[PDB]
Amino acid sequence: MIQRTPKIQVYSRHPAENGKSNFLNCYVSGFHPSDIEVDLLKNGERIEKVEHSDLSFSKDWSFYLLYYTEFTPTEKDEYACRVNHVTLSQPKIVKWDRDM
Amino acid sequence: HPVGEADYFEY
Amino acid sequence: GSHSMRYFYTAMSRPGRGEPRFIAVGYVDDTQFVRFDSDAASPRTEPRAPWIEQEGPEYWDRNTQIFKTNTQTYRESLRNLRGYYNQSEAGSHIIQRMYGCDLGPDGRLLRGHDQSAYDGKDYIALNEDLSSWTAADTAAQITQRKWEAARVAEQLRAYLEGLCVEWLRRYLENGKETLQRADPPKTHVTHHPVSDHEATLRCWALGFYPAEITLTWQRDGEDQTQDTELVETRPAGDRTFQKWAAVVVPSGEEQRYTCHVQHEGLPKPLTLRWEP
Amino acid sequence: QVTQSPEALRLQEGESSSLNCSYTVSGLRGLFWYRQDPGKGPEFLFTLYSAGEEKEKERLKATLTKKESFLHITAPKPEDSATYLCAVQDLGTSGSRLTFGEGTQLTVNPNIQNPDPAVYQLRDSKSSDKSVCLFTDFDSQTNVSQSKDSDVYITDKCVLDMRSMDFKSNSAVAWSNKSDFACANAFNNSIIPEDTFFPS
Amino acid sequence: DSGVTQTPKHLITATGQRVTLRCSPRSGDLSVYWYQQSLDQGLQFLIAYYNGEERAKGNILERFSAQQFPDLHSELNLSSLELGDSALYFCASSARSGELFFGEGSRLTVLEDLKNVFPPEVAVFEPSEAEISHTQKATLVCLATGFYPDHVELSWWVNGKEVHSGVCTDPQPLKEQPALNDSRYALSSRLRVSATFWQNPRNHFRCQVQFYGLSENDEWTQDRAKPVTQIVSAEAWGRAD
Repeated sequence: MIQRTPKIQVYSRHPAENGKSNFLNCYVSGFHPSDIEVDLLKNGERIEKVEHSDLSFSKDWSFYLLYYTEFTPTEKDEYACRVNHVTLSQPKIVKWDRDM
Repeated sequence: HPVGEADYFEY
Repeated sequence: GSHSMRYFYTAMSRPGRGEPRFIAVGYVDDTQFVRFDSDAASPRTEPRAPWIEQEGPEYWDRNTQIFKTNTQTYRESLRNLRGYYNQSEAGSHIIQRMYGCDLGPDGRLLRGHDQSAYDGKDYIALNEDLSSWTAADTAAQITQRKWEAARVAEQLRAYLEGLCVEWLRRYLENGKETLQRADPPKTHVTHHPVSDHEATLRCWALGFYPAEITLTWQRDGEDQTQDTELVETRPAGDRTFQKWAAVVVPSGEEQRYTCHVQHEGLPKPLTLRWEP
Repeated sequence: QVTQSPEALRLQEGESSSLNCSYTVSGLRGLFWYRQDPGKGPEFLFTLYSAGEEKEKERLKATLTKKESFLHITAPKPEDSATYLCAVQDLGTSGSRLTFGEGTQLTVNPNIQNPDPAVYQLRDSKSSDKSVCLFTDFDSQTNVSQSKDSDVYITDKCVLDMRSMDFKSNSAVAWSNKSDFACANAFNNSIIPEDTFFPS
Repeated sequence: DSGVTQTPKHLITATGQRVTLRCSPRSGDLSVYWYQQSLDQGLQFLIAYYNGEERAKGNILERFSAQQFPDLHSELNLSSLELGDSALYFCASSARSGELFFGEGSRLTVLEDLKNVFPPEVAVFEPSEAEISHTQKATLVCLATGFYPDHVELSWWVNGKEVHSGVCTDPQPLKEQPALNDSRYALSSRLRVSATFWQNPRNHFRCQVQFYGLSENDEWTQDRAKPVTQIVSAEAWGRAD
């Protein structure tokens, strides 16, 4: 099982602005096998009613997909993406910057 | 539209 | 060259733990239009793009019927593949496969494809000439003659040269305005206050389609690679896509930089510069 | 979804002719021409795969277009007498199943080189003699009419091939019930050749 | 003689009955395609198996059923027979390139009830001395009569060895009473030989007519003997006269 490790990018669907509602996206790609598991915490490890598009795979046979929810931010708020997988010694988390 | 596989098309 | 259509297959055997599971997804360029999940008591192909819904019952049945048969067959394939590699029943294995047809700026077939992997590794794939195969190893050689003997090539070719393009052209006209919309990017560049050195200049590209785009920063028409941090292209969740390159280099004379970003959604390559 | 055009086909020995076959298909996996005789099950003649493809073969030539295929028989001999089938496969279904056309029934009338039209009567080899009357050795043109009589049986006709002697021959047969049936009048409704040898 | 092996070739049964057609694919072929052709109708796809293993389903009826066994041979079972079931069922064995190799088909005749089944009588009719004088050809005529249903094959055996040259048997049978449907049938066949051939007394001529009728164990409660599948023959030796 020549296994590859997931790549993650946290970001918003539209330019980051405090006042209005948007969607926080977690883009996992480049990994093998397909068994994944991904969450979008508010630091509080939770975020139910979190959606995602169906599983697929790129030209290099590596799977990829995206999770999302309709969130609203503010300086007080600290969104982030938690991703466990078979090739992780433990879940890797990545914090959401209003950039990147 | 998906192609259809005939007989003896296995690996 | 211009437009494309691919289908993606997974056949996954649960570690000795049950019958395998067949999935199939239909892609046009980057839009996803049909999906089929073996796992259910009444499996059926489902729409994924609005413009496929108009399609009739017999069409959905032709799909459902092939993926229903593929389901049955690929289990025997998984049993033959593992047998080649002397893998035990338990036993987590996967065969994936993607075929399709490529249209140019005109609307004809540029080339077709039918590659396979087993457990994430190139196995057998159709050579450009649509007549010959490429085996990975002595095992994929066993599969090659299985397939020559059944003339698979000659029939993938008939599908690629015929039906495939046929339908591509069909969907194209049907989901035009989204498939042939070609949306340009809302670009800019920003910087955060408390950084390493000077402005954290960020070249942005947003809400564009399709995914084809190119950034690169310059020193009056340049190509850096080493001085710019680049990121891979992601979806916006609403059909659109995103991407950014940036510069935060230790030297900053502020107002004197370009980011040539060109995309088929532009009447010309963009030069960009920000003002406070 | 596959139709064949001349349903019935009636050719004189030697007279070329092409049997049609139309098809509607999602994508064409294959088109097949089969030959079926009465009783037996369809034999394989050709497969055609791509628009423009032709295959040999003996007297039969097979042809594929976008809309249909043609089986051109050249110089039909009588032994080309069979019904001919047309089948397609389709890239849009899995498996190797055929959808067959209705079929083109071909009958080659044999040429008869030297007609000697006659009507003979035959002794039943069993003690009980039942005669049976035999119109024979007539030419292509004379066909045998049925009787509206309830008690006179008149067969259709067919060609004895004496491969051994290059000699073909037509014939029909007619029997019934004794008195009022003496044979010189069995084939009485049929247009019989003016020159017919009627032995006494 | 393609490779497929069908049995039984002939079946005759009563309505509401059950029968089962066998079939064995060409050695090396793994599939089995069942077909039905209704006398003067087209070939309609029924069902199909691959290795196990039901692979496709044409227009088989709620009422019919079939399987393909471990080896590879198939069995199609036809329960609750109707009159309009009577027909030809053609089994086929696909592969690998992959043409379909068909079998010799098996002809099903389903009847209201068996009482109207009769074996053929057969008689040979010697060549007319007139024909001999006038053509020096000798035409034997075989007459197969009073039989039901339309299930025969007539064959000429000369000196123990069947022949095909100089013989012409009628393309179809003839109703002995056109006014009935269950009307019995008659069938005729010509063997023609050289006058001198027929003029040789050591020459033996037998007209063979094989009847396909009632099956081994079946209920016969009619006066007369039971119309089982059987051969009926008429014979004659050459007259040197």
